[PDB]
Amino acid sequence: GIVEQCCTSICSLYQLENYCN
Amino acid sequence: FVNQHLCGSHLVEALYLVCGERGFFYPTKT
Repeated sequence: GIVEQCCTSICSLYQLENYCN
Repeated sequence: FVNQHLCGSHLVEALYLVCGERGFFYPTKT
């Protein structure tokens, strides 16, 4: 999941915002 | 820009708020 892969300083807000469903 | 999420509830809460609540809705919750 992007959360586990982005887990760090900044999590790709673009990836989360672009994640959607 | 850059943020410092805590990774756990904030990171996921962001995906829901960013746009993880519209396509994340489910029929009959509990």
